[PDB]
Parts: sequence; C-alpha cells; structure tokens
Amino acid sequence: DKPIYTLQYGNVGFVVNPKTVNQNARLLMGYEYFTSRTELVNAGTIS
Amino acid sequence: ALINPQFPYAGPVPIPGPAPTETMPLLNYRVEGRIAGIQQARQFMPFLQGPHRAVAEQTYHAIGTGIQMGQTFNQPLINTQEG
Repeated sequence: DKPIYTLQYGNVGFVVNPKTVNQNARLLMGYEYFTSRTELVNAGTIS
Repeated sequence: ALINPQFPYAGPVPIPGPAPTETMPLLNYRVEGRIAGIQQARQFMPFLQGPHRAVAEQTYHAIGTGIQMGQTFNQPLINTQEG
C-alpha cells in the first residue's frame, strides 16, 4: 500500500539484529518492485 | 582630589627626582622584504565548483515497434426490431 521509495540511495534499509551468528552466515534478500523503463504512438503497414 | 590645610598635598613632585636612564630611544627599523618564489598556476582539489545532485529524476529512452495484425470473432446476426 505504501511502497518503500527513497529518492536518495539508502534512505531506507531492512534491518536484522542477529542473536547468534554461525560461520558463513548471510541474508538472502528477495524484492518485488515497480520502476519506470519509455512510450511513443506510431506504426504502419501497407500491402 | 582632596587637599587638606594645613597638611597640604605637595604642590608638585619636585626636582629631587632620580632620572634613571637615557634609554629612551627606539631605533627606527630599516628593512627590504622580498617574497618571490615561483608561483605555478594550479592547485589540486577533490572537488571544486560542483552542485551535486541530491536526487535525480527518473530518466528514460523509448521504442515501439510492430504491425497491425488480428484474429476476430463477431456477434451473430439478429432480427431487427423497429424502423
């Protein structure tokens, strides 16, 4: 309903404060997002 | 100031004063000063004169292409009511 949209890089972050960290720990992130590409209005065909 | 008669304040510091020195002289300074090292026209900085973008706008390029092609299915004929 209110997508994370920073206008500046990193204005917003996802946070995880771990209690225990094993060897080779990592966070695998997955994102769904919208972003603008471009449109024009022309075509032709004659036969 | 108060003066009190008959003990009056001396009418001056008088002539019994001890001239202690003739060291009164400041010798004028005479000097020639030259600050002449070769100057090179340039200074290096990390950045001068830039007005950096705080946010950019979104920007884009554009394309279209294709042709006009179609597969269609139509409504059947119907009895005409009036007219």
